[PDB]
Amino acid sequence: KYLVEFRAGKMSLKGTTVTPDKRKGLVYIQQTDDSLIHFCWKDRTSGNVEDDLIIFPDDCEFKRVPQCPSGRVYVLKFKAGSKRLFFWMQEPKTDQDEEHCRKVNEYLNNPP
Amino acid sequence: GPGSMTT
Repeated sequence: KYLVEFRAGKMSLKGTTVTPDKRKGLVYIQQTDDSLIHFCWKDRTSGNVEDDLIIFPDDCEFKRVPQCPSGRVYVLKFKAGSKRLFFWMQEPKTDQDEEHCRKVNEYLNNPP
Repeated sequence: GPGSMTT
């Protein structure tokens, strides 16, 4: 039921300022027993699930934010309200970053 | 510090 998983931190908004959260994290996509698809973020130290968003095809895109040199930053963009959530890849190698991005989009928008 | 996304 865990379709996609990868190490990544999240970010926080205070006022109008986006600040990366340094917590070790895991982004994952889980299909639940009702067949719904959840985009989740959990704290890898505590096991605390902080983000849990039910996403249907065409609701979202997940994309690299290429202009940031200080991390491998990705954005989960919602059509609804132009809402954005930022994540930053935490695997020590970058080899699988684009693959993880591809699989997020696949399972949210065009699953097997 | 060491950077926003650095430990």
